[PDB]
Amino acid sequence: MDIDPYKEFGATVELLSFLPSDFFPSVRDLLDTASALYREALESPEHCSPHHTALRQAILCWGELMTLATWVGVNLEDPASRDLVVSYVNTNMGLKLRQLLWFHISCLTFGRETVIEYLVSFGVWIRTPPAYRPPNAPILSTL
Amino acid sequence: MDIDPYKEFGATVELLSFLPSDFFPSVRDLLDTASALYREALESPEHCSPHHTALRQAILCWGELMTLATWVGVNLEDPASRDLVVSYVNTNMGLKLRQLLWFHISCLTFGRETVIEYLVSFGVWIRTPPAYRPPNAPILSTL
Amino acid sequence: MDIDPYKEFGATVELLSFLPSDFFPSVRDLLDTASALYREALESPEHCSPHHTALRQAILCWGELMTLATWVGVNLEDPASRDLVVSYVNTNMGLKLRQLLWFHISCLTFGRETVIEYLVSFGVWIRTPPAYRPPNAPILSTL
Amino acid sequence: MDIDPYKEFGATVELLSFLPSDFFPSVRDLLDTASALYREALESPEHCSPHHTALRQAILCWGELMTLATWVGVNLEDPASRDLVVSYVNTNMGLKLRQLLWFHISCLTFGRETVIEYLVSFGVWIRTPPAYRPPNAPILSTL
Ligand SMILES: COCCOCCOCCOc1ccc(C(C)(C)CC(C)(C)C)cc1
Ligand SMILES: COCCOCCOCCOc1ccc(C(C)(C)CC(C)(C)C)cc1
Ligand SMILES: COCCOCCOCCOc1ccc(C(C)(C)CC(C)(C)C)cc1
Ligand SMILES: COCCOCCOCCOc1ccc(C(C)(C)CC(C)(C)C)cc1
Repeated sequence: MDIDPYKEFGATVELLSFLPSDFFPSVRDLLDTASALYREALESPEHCSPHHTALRQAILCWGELMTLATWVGVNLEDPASRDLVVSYVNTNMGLKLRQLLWFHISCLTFGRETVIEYLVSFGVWIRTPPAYRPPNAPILSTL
Repeated sequence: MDIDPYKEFGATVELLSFLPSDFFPSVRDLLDTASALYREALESPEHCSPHHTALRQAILCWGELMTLATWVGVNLEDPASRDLVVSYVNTNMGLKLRQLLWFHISCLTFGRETVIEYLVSFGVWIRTPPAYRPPNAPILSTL
Repeated sequence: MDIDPYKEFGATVELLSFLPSDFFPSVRDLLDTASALYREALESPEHCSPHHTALRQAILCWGELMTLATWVGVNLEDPASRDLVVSYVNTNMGLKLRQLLWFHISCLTFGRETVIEYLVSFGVWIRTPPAYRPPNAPILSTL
Repeated sequence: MDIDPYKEFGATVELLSFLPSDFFPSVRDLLDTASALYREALESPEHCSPHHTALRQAILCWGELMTLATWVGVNLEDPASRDLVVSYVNTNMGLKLRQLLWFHISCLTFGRETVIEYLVSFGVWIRTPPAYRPPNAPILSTL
């Protein structure tokens, strides 16, 4: 259907494309963060939060994609096709996955308000000229 | 990580293994069932339930896999590899997807109690050898 | 008819006469800013604000100008004339559109008072010669 | 942004498509009307009405387009391209413009109710076959 993975949380794809795709960390970094910070809660038998629910489902989908890529590397013979499939996965699906993981982890960590203000401000910043914007890029911090 | 997509709700992959893989409907059937019963709630900007939160993500994963299948059929010149990939997707990932869709649509339509009692009773029925197995299997119903 | 697009809002062309050309983001940047912050309201059936009204009208004007530029590229056979017209559009009309979009977005974001005080101070700064002004311009930011 | 310039006022492009293109008066006539009736209010420093705001923006866009046409006739030497650009501007853009100006002037002058009723009634008239189409086409009047 026409489902937006962020609108039940108060965001939208138009608001997360408002940031560059070269901004979002790697899938490995984000999954390591998720583990480190919320493993006991994602492996828990509790609806701890919708963020946790969505994050579980996304981690499962990524695991199945990795299984697919390994199965490809094993079975498929044409290296061209194999590399092409694996690259498509890791690039397009990786970008989507890490936008979503960033959103969820960062909301869990800072706040929906904080994260949305950050999106707005960082987009406006990277769109503003340097001479008239602050010189240092915005960054989220618990400290 | 080791995430079970059901223990958040009160089930396990071992409890749903009571049902064989030849049991679950097709993805078309289940997505149509969802579009019939819960479309407006899935397209809604509300955490109506964890079942919705999870079913949305599952539907998005499936949409991305279908997009992948089309992109493959287009951008791959080895029909053998193309067919292999599409078949793997639609078979393995479809089986998992429809396990999950079945669980969610059922616990949304009937409830945890009914669904788990159904799984137990169907395990009884299907572990029972056929000489003593009634024909009237357990069939979820509001009637 | 001797109309000023800001007099209705409490400003003047002579007040924004000082902001340079290098101060305003690109048209794409500003239109994306709008689409991300106020799309649900601009596409709304409500007079949410005079800023919204003006901003809708400006967006439509720019759309018709882009349509013109495309029609030119398609229906003119003198590359010189085509390039000259498209350049004029994107440069002069783009500058005016940037000025206006900036004013409206900035007011909606910060406030009429804040924006007008920023304009006063920025004029004070840009009228001073560099030998006597601070080197870093004033800054309007949410951060 | 998919914006409808009449949706914030209570109309649509499908409701105004009832009226043909050869129905709307000339830009000269409509701007003369606007002057005569609302010059002091359009030149005013007040959000007198959303119609006034929109009308100001439209007049400004038309002025910039006329400036473009003049700049063209001056700089551009290729008569073919010059005439093509000028005629495109006038015909098509002025069609859009006189739609908009008609709507706003008419609403300001008569009423939202009167204008929407006029649109539906002119639809009735123009859909009626000629054998039963009265020659006294509908017309807006305060008498
Ligand atoms: C191939 O079938 C074997 C049986 O699978 C059951 C055991 O695995 C548990 C199911 O786990 C998942 C994992 C991922 C998914 C999602 C929602 C991510 C969808 C999918 C399969 C499209 C990737 C669903 C169920
Ligand atoms: C190539 O990247 C383009 C950027 O598109 C991002 C916006 O598109 C919306 C899609 O949103 C998502 C995000 C994540 C996902 C999940 C979590 C289901 C995982 C994925 C990408 C592995 C299928 C699906 C859709
Ligand atoms: C060529 O005309 C075909 C008619 O198509 C109808 C389209 O829907 C109506 C859109 O109405 C307008 C009216 C004015 C305008 C602006 C304000 C941009 C003015 C213009 C035409 C001077 C650029 C834009 C759209
Ligand atoms: C060439 O740029 C110079 C800077 O502008 C100096 C005058 O500024 C006044 C702004 O005037 C306008 C006029 C029209 C417009 C509209 C909204 C009609 C848009 C446009 C420029 C696309 C025609 C915007 C601003």
